[PDB]
Amino acid sequence: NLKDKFIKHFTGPVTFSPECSKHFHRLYYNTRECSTPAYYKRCARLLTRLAVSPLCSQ
Amino acid sequence: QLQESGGGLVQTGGSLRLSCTASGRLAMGWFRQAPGKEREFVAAISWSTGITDYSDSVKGRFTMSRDNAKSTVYLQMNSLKPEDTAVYYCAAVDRHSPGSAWYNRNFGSWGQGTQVTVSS
Amino acid sequence: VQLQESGGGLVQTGGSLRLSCTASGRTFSSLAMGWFRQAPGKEREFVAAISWSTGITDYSDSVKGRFTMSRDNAKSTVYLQMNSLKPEDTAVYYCAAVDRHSPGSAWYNRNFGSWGQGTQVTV
Amino acid sequence: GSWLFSTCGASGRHGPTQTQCDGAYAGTSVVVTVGAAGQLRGVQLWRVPGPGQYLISAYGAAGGKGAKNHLSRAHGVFVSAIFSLGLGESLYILVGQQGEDACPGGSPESQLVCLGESRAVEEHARRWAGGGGGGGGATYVFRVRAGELEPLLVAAGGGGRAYLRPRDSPEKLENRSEAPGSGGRGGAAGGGGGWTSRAPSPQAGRSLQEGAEGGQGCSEAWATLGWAAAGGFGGGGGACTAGGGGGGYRGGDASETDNLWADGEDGVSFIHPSSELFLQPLAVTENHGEVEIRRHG
Amino acid sequence: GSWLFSTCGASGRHGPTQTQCDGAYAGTSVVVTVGAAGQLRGVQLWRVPGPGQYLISAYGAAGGKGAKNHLSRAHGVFVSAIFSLGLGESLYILVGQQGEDACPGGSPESQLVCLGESRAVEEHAAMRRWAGGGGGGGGATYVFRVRAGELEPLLVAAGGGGRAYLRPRDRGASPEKLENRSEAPGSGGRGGAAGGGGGWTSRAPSPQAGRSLQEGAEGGQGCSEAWATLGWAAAGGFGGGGGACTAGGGGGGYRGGDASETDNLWADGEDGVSFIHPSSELFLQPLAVTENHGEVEIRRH
Ligand code: NA
Ligand code: NA
Ligand code: NA
Ligand code: NA
Repeated sequence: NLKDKFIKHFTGPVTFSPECSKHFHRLYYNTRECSTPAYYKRCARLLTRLAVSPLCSQ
Repeated sequence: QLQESGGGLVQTGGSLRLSCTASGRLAMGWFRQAPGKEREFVAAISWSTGITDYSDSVKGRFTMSRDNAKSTVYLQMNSLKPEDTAVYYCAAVDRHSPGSAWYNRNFGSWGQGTQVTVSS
Repeated sequence: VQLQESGGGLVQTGGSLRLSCTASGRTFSSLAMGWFRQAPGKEREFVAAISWSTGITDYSDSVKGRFTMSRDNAKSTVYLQMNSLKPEDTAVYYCAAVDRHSPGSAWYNRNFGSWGQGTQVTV
Repeated sequence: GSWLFSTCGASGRHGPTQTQCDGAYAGTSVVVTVGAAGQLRGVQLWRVPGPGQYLISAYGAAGGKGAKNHLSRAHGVFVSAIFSLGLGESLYILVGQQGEDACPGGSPESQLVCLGESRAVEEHARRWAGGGGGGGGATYVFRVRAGELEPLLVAAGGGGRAYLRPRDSPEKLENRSEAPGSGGRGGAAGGGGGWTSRAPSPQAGRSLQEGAEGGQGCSEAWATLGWAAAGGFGGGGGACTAGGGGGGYRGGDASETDNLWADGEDGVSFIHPSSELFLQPLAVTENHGEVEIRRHG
Repeated sequence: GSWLFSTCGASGRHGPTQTQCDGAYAGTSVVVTVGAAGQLRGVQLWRVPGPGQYLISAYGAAGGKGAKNHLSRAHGVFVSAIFSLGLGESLYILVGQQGEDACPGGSPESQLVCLGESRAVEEHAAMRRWAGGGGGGGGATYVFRVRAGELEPLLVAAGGGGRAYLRPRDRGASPEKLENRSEAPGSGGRGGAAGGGGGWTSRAPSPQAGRSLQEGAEGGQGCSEAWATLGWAAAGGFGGGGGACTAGGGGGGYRGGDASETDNLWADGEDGVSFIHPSSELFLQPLAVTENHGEVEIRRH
């Protein structure tokens, strides 16, 4: 929630397709990067890279 | 540590010479704060080169000078107007680049100033 | 660079075979050689290794005591004296220039994926 | 829409030049005038494009790694606030530069410490010293108002790592304009510079009032290893054996005794009390600092 | 628990020593034997603590920045998969190291180029050959083991290409590349003066080319022509990063990233190709994130 507000600030507007829901949930909730405030910049790059992948762009 | 002097009460068209002596220390400047207004730049001069600058409001009427030996700067104010009424303050000044705003190089450090009052 | 195995054959339980492997155009940083075997339906497995200079050897538990590895530096040839043979020793035996990360770690073919025809052993 | 400010490719204790920033910002939305000399050398002057609300995100720089203490850098701090700016406004932006890593060393002898071959500093602990990382510079955003520099945001830099890590810290914030902008404690390892601090030694990070250059490494470490890591532009303290303090509105403390294990502390960040806080301070910066500005609707 | 592997404080084209990793890991769950010399020099040998499922997260290293191309690095790639490991297993871990940045320079002339006042490389281009200013390619991170007498790759996290000296003034990242076929060739990147990355089995055609694991995986050296010009040049990182010249060096990988074959002033090195062994259970696809050196994180799953 506060986490979401940081990551949204660092990532900006991005969208994920339904086919990437499993990928998003795993990245956002089950990585060191997205569960550690000091790494939230890393989280945002990863989320940015997932969103532009072929499977999530749809 | 600055000490400003030379202020007083004059009439429109009058003339005063302000003095400021410093201790320590590239450029010195005069600022002024009128009632109900923010402090604003008036004039600046370089100790070494003697190059000056002035607010548009005082051009042609005020002259800044200095005496390196006496560590003293001066503001010669002629053709004074009511809107020149203010407390006048001396400072060591700097500016980031040509055309940018002059500011007090010793952040927040000001003398007591000298009162200038110009009646109509 | 180039390796060639020979000495394979069909033998009964008990008794011996002597495998050889010659190596042309050595690497001068290739310090060790190794014997591997692949029985049908299983993965290639380590048998034995030896240093060219010192002749110091290393053996898998299945063969310790029955198999001796040796080498002839001048000839650039290595041997595997297989005594007290057993049916489970049947496999294609392969020769390789080998290295290891550190003492005690597993031997690997330093010429990745480069393997000769091997020589067939049947007991 | 968006304006991104960097160090213009500059590293170390000195700030960037006009040439460097012109090269950096070509093809971007950003145009700046870089201070050429004196107090604001290396500060970027940016013209505000019209009145409105601006969300300003400032990121201080990370501190340097130590020669035997390199798991992570102390991250520089992110602070943000919304400023309602008027017509004709200009912002001054000092982007903090990372504190220098002890490794790779800048000399053969200091590089041997980096490979772990030399234990001479520990063994002697004419004083033998070295191996610490410099403090990261803070990132400063300010303006001139009423003849004075007025800080708007300062995003603290990270303290440099000590030479050694042990065999086995909230972000600090100032929000009072009348609060002193003093410097970090220190010694051979330099404390961080603040807004107005006076540097007691060449190793202390300089304050903004002093031109904000990073402190140099301690002379005892130069005498021992022929090199020492410096603080980053924006008031980072120089290394010794202990690490340099991070720059800030107030600078971070460094060890007063060059303790082998004493990381420098981070600087103190600043958010002007006229602004609207956006997100609380958070240590996230891995390398150099930056500033990102966007319109806020 | 969790096991975190790093470069043990090492930077550059050369991997870490036992002493470096001993100090880096003291007091943590990690104990490794570091390859002392030869083919696996700098490679970390880790004894798996008992059979089970392990999620392995590998991060390749970032490329270097160029002297006038420094907005960002090409970030090293993160890949991850779950592996079923048995009793007595040991893993081999090569943590990729960052491609060297062109700046700060390692000589007075190269530091002059970094300050921006020197345009000599550019002027002599577009007119004995003047060169320099590029960033080295980052090393990939390799997780592998010995099986049936062969090195077997499990994960390769690609390194980022180094930046070229320059970038176009009007400039306003490429998709991550994945190999998942065990038979696939691990060849190297194209290049020249600027070195392509090393792959899994590539043979280096020059001193600048990133070395493959079969060659010891060291980073390529900076091009001799830039050494002659500026007295210094940026190297690729341990793990197959290509050396810079004027164009950037290629990133290491299972296959190495391509670098320019003409030392073009604006040609960033391309990133390496990552690898996820198809017998594993993919966790997350390749994603470029790493800003500096690579790393590996292992946890039970
Ligand atoms: Na690390
Ligand atoms: Na070096
Ligand atoms: Na190095
Ligand atoms: Na070299």
